[PDB]
Amino acid sequence: VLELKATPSAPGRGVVVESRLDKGRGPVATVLVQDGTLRQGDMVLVGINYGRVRAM
Amino acid sequence: MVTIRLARGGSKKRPFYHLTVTNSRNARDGRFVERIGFFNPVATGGEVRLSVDQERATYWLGQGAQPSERVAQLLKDAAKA
Amino acid sequence: ARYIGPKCKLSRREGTDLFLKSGARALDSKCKAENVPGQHGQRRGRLSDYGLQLREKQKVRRIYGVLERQFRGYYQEASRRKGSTGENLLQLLECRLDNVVYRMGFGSTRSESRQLVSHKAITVNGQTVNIPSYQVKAGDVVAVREKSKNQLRIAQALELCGQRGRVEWVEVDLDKKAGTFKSAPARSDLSADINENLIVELYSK
RNA sequence: GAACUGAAGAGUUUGAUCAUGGCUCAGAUUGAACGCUGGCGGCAGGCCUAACACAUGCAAGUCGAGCGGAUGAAGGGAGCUUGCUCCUGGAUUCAGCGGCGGACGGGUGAGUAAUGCCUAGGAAUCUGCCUGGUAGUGGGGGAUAACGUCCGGAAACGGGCG
RNA sequence: GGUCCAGACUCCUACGGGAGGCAGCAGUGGGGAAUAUUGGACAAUGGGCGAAAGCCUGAUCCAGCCAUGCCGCGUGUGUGAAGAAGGUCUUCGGAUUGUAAAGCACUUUAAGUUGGGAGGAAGGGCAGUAAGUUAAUACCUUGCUGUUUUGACGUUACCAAC
Ligand SMILES: [Mg+2]
Ligand SMILES: [Mg+2]
Ligand SMILES: [Mg+2]
Ligand SMILES: [Mg+2]
Ligand SMILES: [Mg+2]
Ligand SMILES: [Mg+2]
Ligand SMILES: [Mg+2]
Ligand SMILES: [Mg+2]
Ligand SMILES: [Mg+2]
Ligand SMILES: [Mg+2]
Ligand SMILES: [Mg+2]
Ligand SMILES: [Mg+2]
Ligand SMILES: [Mg+2]
Ligand SMILES: [Mg+2]
Ligand SMILES: [Mg+2]
Ligand SMILES: [Mg+2]
Ligand SMILES: [Mg+2]
Ligand SMILES: [Mg+2]
Ligand SMILES: [Mg+2]
Ligand SMILES: [Mg+2]
Repeated sequence: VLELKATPSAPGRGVVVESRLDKGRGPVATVLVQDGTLRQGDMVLVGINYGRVRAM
Repeated sequence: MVTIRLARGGSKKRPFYHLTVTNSRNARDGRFVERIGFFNPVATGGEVRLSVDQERATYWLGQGAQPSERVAQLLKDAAKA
Repeated sequence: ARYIGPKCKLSRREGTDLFLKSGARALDSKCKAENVPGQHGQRRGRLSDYGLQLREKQKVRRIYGVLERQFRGYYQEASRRKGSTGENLLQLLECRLDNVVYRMGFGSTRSESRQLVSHKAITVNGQTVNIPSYQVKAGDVVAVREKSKNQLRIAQALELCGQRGRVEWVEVDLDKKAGTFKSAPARSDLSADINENLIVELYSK
């Protein structure tokens, strides 16, 4: 299949593997990055929730 | 101690200063003892850049009040004119 | 905001001239200005005292083209000032920059003078002003920017202001389009049909 | 020269009327919320409820010109030989003792009906650093942290001797 | 944002044994109709220490979000009667939407792109000179002179061109 990932310098794009609510740090989303690179302090749009990543 | 410093008023990016005699352990814009003039960093037009009471300033300096660095420079400039 | 739309239904509803077109051709031969706008135009419908006061205020506002909140501010300032708020309101309305540019013949109407002022083509004391609310003081010199002195709009506006009546409180220097504001025009310098007593009565309730 | 200048009523009880009397409405304001809609800028404001419980970062340190100690540059060189060793010197950095600061700045309104707050008074007090005067800083003593040493503890760290 | 004791509640643990206090700034859960960013810098004004460079500062100065409020400005301007086409009403004559639209001709504020461009900055290091202090052209303090060096906001306010 040659497993070509396109550039790792593209804006991040991935899918949610699971999600939960933590009483100390709010909604936590376990996401599998598909292509691009995800960096801390980045505006993320997932489903209907949006926001930017305080932590990763 | 008792100091003479600048209390900041005015608005965003437009500062105005009151030359105030305060106990040192007070808020910058809190309670004071006496105001002895003002300083205008922008001025222009009919506005004056700085004005001080010579009498009150000398009286308070004679009573052991320590002016700040800006107050020292501005007061010596006012005494120059 | 600004009222943008048919600028002649206002004259028909108010029932007076209420200058909003350039006045070039006429008013009667454009709209049959004898009926209120809409389907029920032929009905007369004598109205009540509150209606008369409301119509007077609306007529003044639509003459000078200002909205309700700014007009309330003008009323509050006129009440604050000394000497008979009734004509204080007119003194204050007659000093706006767009109105002054209109009176000097630079624009055909108030909307076109607003167009000129807002688009940075007018200097008051040798420096650019583009706020159509700037209260010009006695002795200012309204002029036209040199890069904006060749617009035709000013040419037609001047040649048509040449015949509408002598304002006799601003001196226009026609050759190079420079003016002068001698003073605010007193109540006797304006038309004696506006009943500002109705406006003061309406707001004092 | 100024510091003001100021006061509207209406609907509804009856076949109709006057009075009494309630209800309702027309105004101005919010630390506002909701519904529909939404271009820009300037200046402000933003847990009013649970003084409910809190993951994670930061919010109070500084002084080597008070004091031992250990870290030990560049260099002058000395030897052997390309680089090392040695010495003198030594610049920088601080774990510890010690001096100040930490009682300020920042948050909240639970308690409090009067040891609180506001206004006007007074008499019996203290007050680092700050200002101006007055008189001085002469000479000894015993310690102790750091450190070395000996055990226990998963660690946190603790204990005895010099 | 110190100590000791007791208590309620969470947690660690190697089961021997300890730790904690966001009504500081961000942030989370919960309650609620409802109230925001794990942002940047100590450049400015202040505060602590220092002798002085200087270090620290979620005070502060600023940025982010939200029509929450106040204020200001835009969404074009003039001419234009076949009184167009469509809609609506009609006494079927017509009226009205309406100079409104189209057509014709003008303007480019705000927003977009490009290029210029202040003010917030006082000071600090070095070098020289002159006065005062002594006992002294020393050290040091103070005037002045020359050189060098400082801005988070920030792609600043503002200005010019398409
Ligand atoms: Mg508005
Ligand atoms: Mg009845
Ligand atoms: Mg609260
Ligand atoms: Mg140290
Ligand atoms: Mg306080
Ligand atoms: Mg309370
Ligand atoms: Mg009680
Ligand atoms: Mg705390
Ligand atoms: Mg908080
Ligand atoms: Mg609590
Ligand atoms: Mg809830
Ligand atoms: Mg809300
Ligand atoms: Mg600072
Ligand atoms: Mg140091
Ligand atoms: Mg820190
Ligand atoms: Mg910070
Ligand atoms: Mg806004
Ligand atoms: Mg809303
Ligand atoms: Mg038709
Ligand atoms: Mg500058």
